[PDB]
Amino acid sequence: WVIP
Amino acid sequence: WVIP
Amino acid sequence: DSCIQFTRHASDVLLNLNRLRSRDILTDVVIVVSREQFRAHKTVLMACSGLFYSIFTDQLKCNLSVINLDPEINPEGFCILLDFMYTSRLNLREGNIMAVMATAMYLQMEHVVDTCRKFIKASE
Amino acid sequence: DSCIQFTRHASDVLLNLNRLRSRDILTDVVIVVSREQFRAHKTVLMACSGLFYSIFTDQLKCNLSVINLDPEINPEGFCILLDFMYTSRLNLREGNIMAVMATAMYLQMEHVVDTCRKFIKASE
Ligand SMILES: O=C1Cc2cc(Nc3ncncc3Cl)ccc2N1
Ligand SMILES: O=C1Cc2cc(Nc3ncncc3Cl)ccc2N1
Ligand SMILES: [Cl-]
Ligand SMILES: [Cl-]
Repeated sequence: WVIP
Repeated sequence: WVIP
Repeated sequence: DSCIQFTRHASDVLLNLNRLRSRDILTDVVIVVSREQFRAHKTVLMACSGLFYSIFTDQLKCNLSVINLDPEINPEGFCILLDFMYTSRLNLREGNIMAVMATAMYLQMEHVVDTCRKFIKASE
Repeated sequence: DSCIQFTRHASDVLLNLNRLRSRDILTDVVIVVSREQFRAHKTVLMACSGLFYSIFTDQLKCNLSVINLDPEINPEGFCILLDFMYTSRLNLREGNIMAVMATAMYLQMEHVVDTCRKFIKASE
C-alpha cells in the first residue's frame, strides 16, 4: 500500500 | 514497454 | 517466453472498466445493501472478492441479476470497497475503518483486511 | 482525496480476469476470425480496443453473442492481441509483427500499433  |  | 510487456496496461484496463461502471455500460448485476443499490460488472466483483467469486461460479447464482448482502453490511463500507475494486484506491478514514474492515472480511478481500488491521493496530 | 492505493491491485484484477477466461467463466461473446473462434468478456475487449468499445456501445450490437471480424484479419495476430489484452504481455516476433500490427490497427489498440511501428523501424 502507498500514498498515490 | 519493458522486458518483463 | 520472449514477450514484451506494457507497464500501464493493467491500470488502463481498470480505468476503462471504471468508466464503463460510471456510465452504467454493460453492468450486469445489482448489489443490494440495506436497501442501497450498487450496479457493477460480475467479472470485476469476482476478480476482487472471494465472496463474489464463490457466488458467481455457483451454477444457480451465476444467473441472478440481483444479489442481497447480509443486513449487517454497511452501505458506505460497501461503496468504499466497490470504489477500491474499480480504482485500486481505498478511502480509509478513522470514521469508516471498522465498517470497511468488517465489509472486507465478509467480501473476502484479504489485502484490504490486512491494511485495516495494521491501521487499527497503529492507533492502539 | 486522502485515499491509500494497493500497487498490485490492477495487475491482480487482470490476472483473475485471465483465469476466468482460461476456465471459460462468464465469457459472454465469441469473436470469429477466419473460422477460428475466441471466447472473451465484452468488458475486457472494450477496455482494450477502440473497435470493441464502439461495437459493444452500439444499441443493437451490444446484445450480440457472436462478432465476425473482417476476413483479412489473421487468427494468430488476433490470438496474440487477445492474450495481450488479458495479460499486458505481447508475443511480438519477426514472423508475426506484420499481422500483429495490422490486427492492432483494425482493433484500435494504439500502444500496440506504436511498439510495432518502432520494432519495424529498428530492422530497416
Ligand atoms: O482476497 C481475495 C480476492 C479474491 C479474488 C478471487 N477471484 C478469483 N480467484 C481466482 N480465479 C479467478 C478469480 Cl475471479 C478469489 C478469491 C479472492 N480472495
Ligand atoms: O487504443 C485504444 C484502447 C481503447 C480503449 C477504449 N475503451 C474505453 N475508452 C473509454 N471509456 C471506456 C472504455 Cl471501455 C476506447 C478506445 C481505445 N483506443
Ligand atoms: Cl483486496
Ligand atoms: Cl494498446
